[PDB]
Amino acid sequence: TSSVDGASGAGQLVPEVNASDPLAMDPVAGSSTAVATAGQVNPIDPWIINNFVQAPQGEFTISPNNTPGDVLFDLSLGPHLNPFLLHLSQMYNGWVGNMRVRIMLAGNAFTAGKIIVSCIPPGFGSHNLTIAQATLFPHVIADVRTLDPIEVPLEDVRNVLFHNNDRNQQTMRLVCMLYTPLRTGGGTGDSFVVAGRVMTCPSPDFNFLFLVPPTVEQKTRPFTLPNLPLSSLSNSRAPLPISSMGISPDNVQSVQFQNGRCTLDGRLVGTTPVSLSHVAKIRGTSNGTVINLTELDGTPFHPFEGPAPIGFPDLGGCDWHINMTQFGHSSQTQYDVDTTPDTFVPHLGSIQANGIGSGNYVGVLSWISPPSHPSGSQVDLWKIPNYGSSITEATHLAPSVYPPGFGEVLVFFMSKMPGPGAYNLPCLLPQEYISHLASEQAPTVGEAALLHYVDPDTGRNLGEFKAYPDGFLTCVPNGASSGPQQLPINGVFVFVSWVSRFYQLKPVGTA
Amino acid sequence: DPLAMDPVAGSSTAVATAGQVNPIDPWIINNFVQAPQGEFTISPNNTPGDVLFDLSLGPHLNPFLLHLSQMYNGWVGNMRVRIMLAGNAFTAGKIIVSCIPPGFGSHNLTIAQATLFPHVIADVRTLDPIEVPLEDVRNVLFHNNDRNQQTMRLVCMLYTPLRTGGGTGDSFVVAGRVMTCPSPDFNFLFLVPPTVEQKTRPFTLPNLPLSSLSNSRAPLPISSMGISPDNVQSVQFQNGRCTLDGRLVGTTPVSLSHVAKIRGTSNGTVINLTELDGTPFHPFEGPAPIGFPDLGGCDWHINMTQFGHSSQTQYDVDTTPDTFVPHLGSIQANGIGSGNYVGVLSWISPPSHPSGSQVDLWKIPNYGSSITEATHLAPSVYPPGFGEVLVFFMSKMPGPGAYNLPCLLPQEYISHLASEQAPTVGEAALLHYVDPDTGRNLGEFKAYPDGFLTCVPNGASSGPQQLPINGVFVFVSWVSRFYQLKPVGTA
Amino acid sequence: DPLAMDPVAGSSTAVATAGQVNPIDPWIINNFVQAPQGEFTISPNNTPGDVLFDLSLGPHLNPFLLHLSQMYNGWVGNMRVRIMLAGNAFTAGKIIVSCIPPGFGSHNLTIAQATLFPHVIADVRTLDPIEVPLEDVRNVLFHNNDRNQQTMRLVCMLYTPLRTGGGTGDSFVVAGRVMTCPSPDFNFLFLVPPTVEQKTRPFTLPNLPLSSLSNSRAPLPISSMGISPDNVQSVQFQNGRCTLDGRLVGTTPVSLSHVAKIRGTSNGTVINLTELDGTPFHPFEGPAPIGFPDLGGCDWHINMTQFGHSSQTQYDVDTTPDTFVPHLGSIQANGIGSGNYVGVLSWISPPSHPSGSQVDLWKIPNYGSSITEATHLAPSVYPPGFGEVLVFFMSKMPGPGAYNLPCLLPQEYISHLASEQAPTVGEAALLHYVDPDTGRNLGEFKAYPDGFLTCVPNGASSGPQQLPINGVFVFVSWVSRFYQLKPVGTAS
Repeated sequence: TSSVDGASGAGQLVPEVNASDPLAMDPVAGSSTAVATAGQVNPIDPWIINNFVQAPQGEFTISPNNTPGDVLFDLSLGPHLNPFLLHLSQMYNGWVGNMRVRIMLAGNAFTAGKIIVSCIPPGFGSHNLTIAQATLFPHVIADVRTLDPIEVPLEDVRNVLFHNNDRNQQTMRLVCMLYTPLRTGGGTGDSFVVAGRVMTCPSPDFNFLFLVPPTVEQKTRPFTLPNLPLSSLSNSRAPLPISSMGISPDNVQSVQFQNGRCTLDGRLVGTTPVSLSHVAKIRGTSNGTVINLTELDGTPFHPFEGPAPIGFPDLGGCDWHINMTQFGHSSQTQYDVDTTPDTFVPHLGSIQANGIGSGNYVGVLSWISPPSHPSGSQVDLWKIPNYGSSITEATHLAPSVYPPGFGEVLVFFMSKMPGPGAYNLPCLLPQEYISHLASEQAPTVGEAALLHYVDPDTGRNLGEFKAYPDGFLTCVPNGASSGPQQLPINGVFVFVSWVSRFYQLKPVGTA
Repeated sequence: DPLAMDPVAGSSTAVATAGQVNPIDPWIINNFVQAPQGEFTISPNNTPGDVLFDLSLGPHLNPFLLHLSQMYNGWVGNMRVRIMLAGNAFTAGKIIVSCIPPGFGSHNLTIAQATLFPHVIADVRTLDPIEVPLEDVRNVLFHNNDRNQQTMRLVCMLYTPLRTGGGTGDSFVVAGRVMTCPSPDFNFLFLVPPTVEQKTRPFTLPNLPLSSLSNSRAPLPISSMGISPDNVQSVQFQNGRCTLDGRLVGTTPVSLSHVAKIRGTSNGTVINLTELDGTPFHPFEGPAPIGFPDLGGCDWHINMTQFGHSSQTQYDVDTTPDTFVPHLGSIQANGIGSGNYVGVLSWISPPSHPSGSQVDLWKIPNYGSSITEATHLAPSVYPPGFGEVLVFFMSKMPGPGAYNLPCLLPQEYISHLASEQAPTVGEAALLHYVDPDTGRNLGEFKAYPDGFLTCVPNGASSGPQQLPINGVFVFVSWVSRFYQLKPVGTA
Repeated sequence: DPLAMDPVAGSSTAVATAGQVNPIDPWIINNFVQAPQGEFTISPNNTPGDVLFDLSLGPHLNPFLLHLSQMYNGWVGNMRVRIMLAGNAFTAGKIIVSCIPPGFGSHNLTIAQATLFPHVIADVRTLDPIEVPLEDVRNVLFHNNDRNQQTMRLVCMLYTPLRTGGGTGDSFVVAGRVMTCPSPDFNFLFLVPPTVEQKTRPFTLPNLPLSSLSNSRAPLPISSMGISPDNVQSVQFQNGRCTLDGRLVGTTPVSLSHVAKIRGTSNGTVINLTELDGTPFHPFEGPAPIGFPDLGGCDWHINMTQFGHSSQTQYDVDTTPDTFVPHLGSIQANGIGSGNYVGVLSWISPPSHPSGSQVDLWKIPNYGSSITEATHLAPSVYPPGFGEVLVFFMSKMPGPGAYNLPCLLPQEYISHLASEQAPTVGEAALLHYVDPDTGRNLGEFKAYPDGFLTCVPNGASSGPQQLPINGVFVFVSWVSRFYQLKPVGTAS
């Protein structure tokens, strides 16, 4: 067999088979409407047809922190629901046919709660539904204690004869919300979560359509991460190696960094470059008192393309000062920069020169110090510098990030910084991750990415993290002083599944 | 929902081209016995993706078949695996068992990737045992007694985590047992004179207590077991080096009468070193003559005698200058007369030259820094795995202070491994530390094919030092990289 | 005429002992698509008996089958090969394609001995392709995804010398193409998780423009491409070397945060060097600590800073004298104080010791003359083809002069190759330099499995210096070592 439920040792404390009315819908045809006017009709391997296999959106959680109405999962019809079909869809141009979904939900006999799954046709639109409106569609209601998995079909309601791997299509969705709140009985410990699984298989009427060169179309590319250990990577706000992982203090809950910001589909945001040869570097013409900044190759910087030139340093709460060299000249100059005054305006393309002679210089940041002007303060590296407070231009800063989930905090990659104290510089992503994501622009299918921190030689799992489409990681700390600082740095992040925003993580560390 | 595999043929494909086909005792066939690693535990601290166990196909799974394999030179056929879990009606959780074909490779997997093999998903409240076939997916007509053979393997991982109700505690674990039997298409192939083919020699250890054995770097009794300090993570010794196959590395002899002994011709300024039997030593075989003392940051000074003269001369040795070149076979002669002397190590001291430093026996001495010859030193060892540490056998050395000499393997173990030349099967050998009277298990260790032991300490000060020294090491099984040792010590 | 071979059975042999048998799509079966080893050349520089191409049977001879083999771990079956040549009426010559069975061994064959196999003889003047079947002569029941095992080979040789008449211009190359399709009895074996086995990964390069990448010998942005001076025909760089399989050689790190950096403790006289994390450097694992700078013919002086201290010092290094022994982990400390420091290269000057020479950045620095320990330098490279020269990626270096620093590969290429460890199927990689917004091909280059690039320049004044730097390198084909490239640049 392939599936053994524990009904022989369950004890008749749970329901075993879901009793429900069938879906109020008609059956939809498959590939037979495509035989006439499509170019080819391509069959799939018969070993893929009848084996249910964990979907790339395969895991979900039900918690007592969920309120009724929260979306547990949300699938769209297509070849990206099956991993074998996702590999095969890179070779083809379009598809028809239905799918078969199985939902696995086998909680404890001391639990209570119910879910509802609805089918929504194309053409309805993007709306946020209640649990009352979810009953106005064809729907199933299930209990969280059921021993057998629930099977739902996903039908291909169509205005046309077939589909293409493009943006000109909208298909049928399966939305699963929480219908009644999850409650437990007995002497419960509140590490209790119902863990649910989703498996899929194609129907026998599914087919692929037209053979194409198998890497070219960008829609069918799957999301990957580079297979490199963390100690061999670098910071994305300064050219420094990664030494640790960590959390911000409790008063800091949001972050608005400008360097090192890339979405999961591969868009660079802010003043973010592609390589480390541009990180924390300035290039400019010194007039004697004012340095006019350009791009690092010499192109004129326009004030509408960003808050600063690409690669401009964004260390906020410090007195950072750089090392300037010169093409065609034999010297090395130190350049002291204070961020606070009225003469520091990088969005208008001009900064100070407090002892830099006239000429054309290129500088890189070397080390930092506590800021001398405001109060005799300390180094606060969670802050961002003051750019140009403009009136005629729209300053296009990157937005702030904050953790969305239950008890989640942001995870930072820390690097040791030279200067007169013990300074740690945080970043949201390594730079090699940014280069991999910008090169491989896979579309994000879902609200978050579940990742595992894994020791590569043994295979042991050290932690469990969530990645978000804006390009940042969150986790749940285990206690008051526990967290990801206790993990070794020779590990590799491994992509596991596409999850929702309200997915709950197991906490990392020892309390 | 059947498994996504086809039936594999058994011994019928060997009837044409093997010489004989040999049947097995019918009391062995449909009889389930426990696997050599048929024990695992699910706790509520385990996460999905944690490898629970791993098995590979072959006659090493059954002890009757492993005894019978040393009488033949080939085998074919399938096996049957049976898994048993001990749970309640008040638990929840799931496991998955996948079938992985030969030629795939060693790669870590997720549970999503685990569902892409032929597999069984099972609940922890299952009352009946779970039955899996183990089929001989192969490229040839039959197997021979080799270890280049790659067979079909089973991996079992955790699918959904363990949740219990009621009086929720952390000490509730689910225990799991693995049993195996051979299928009626299993067969042995050709009758061979037994215990002659070296490919079927089983790995064994001598059945003697640890207190009655000896150090392999000096002729001293073993006193304790211990671990190195945290500043010492890599070690490079030259005596007491032997693989599990039985090959000596470095300057290692087979007998204790050659250990920490020199023999040399003295003219008054240099002592020209030979072998102890009288044959001249040549620099191209090794870093020193076989049996030379390999104590490092130390002023080790020896006792010299000779054949035919009533004499005991004390000889002082200094390994710092360029006068000390044992790689070219000529060392200091700082006051010994002319002739031929044999010397044994007797007494060590703190070193004289750098600062009058402390005795540190974790180091290797300076041998001859040559350019023209080959510096064939035995390489370093370092602990493999996650959280494992090297284990040393420690003896007491005479001198002015409390000196503990560490050792990698005892000399009687080296002689047993050199006499019984058995091949190593896989990555490490699991060992138990047993009381010889009660048979009670005291610890759990790993032996690696380069000839050392690792363990996992329980506390910041716990480990194999808290164990008695009258125990015996006992071989259990061959394990893979997925196996985690239980921590040893009283913590 | 048919070939002198019997029909070979397919997966009928594999039914009993394989776990599954999987069919493939019938639209792939009789569809002749260009192979990934699908390009070759014939030139008057070739002699009769030269190997034009060499193929082994398996799923990697077809791009659809190469994509599909990432979901399986075995195969069995036959294939069909088709060969096209593009010649003139002026070109005289014959080629021969021979089928060689597994277990024969490596021998130097004559053309007469090449006709003693099952073979096809073709004329270069033909306008029609030629058809050859490649059978699965097996000793076993099926195969796994492992190219170490021997299958049947197709070997193409030049049978008669290529001769041209009339106005002989030596740049008339005959182009040749190879196309493949599986037979109807080809089958895959066992469904497996996709793209997990590293033995079936195809070789790619990152889709990034060249001006956005960085140098491999110093942390500097790439500004141009170039060729070496004519007196320099070989180079021996130590930073920025990676096998196309993804192996790092020399003192090459994975990321740019380690490039041209030192770390060590000074006693006032000697700086003892350690690794950049703090672990001790051992003299046997390399020539130097990983990331040590390797700029040969100059006086490079670096910027040093300190953890927990508020200063910045300039450290002047001369790589000439006896104190500069980085292989034993010691350098001089002629003007800096005691303590632990971390330094990075910032600025170079002409070398001071020999007579007042000039900067020569084609040199590598004198690592210490240690014969007791073995100095494990990376080997030298040279162009192996007909009139090829090495290609370098060049960056501007600050100092008293117009200094350009060359390297063999960009650093992001090294990171991509070290992550994606694709096996090298063949002897050289034919690449194209493509204008990304128009799609127009700009040049044609060769990449070798020890990690360097070659081109053929169009004259004494031409080369890849006339090409723009916002292009992308795209992998095109696996070619042999004697593929003749088209000259790049405009004519002199």
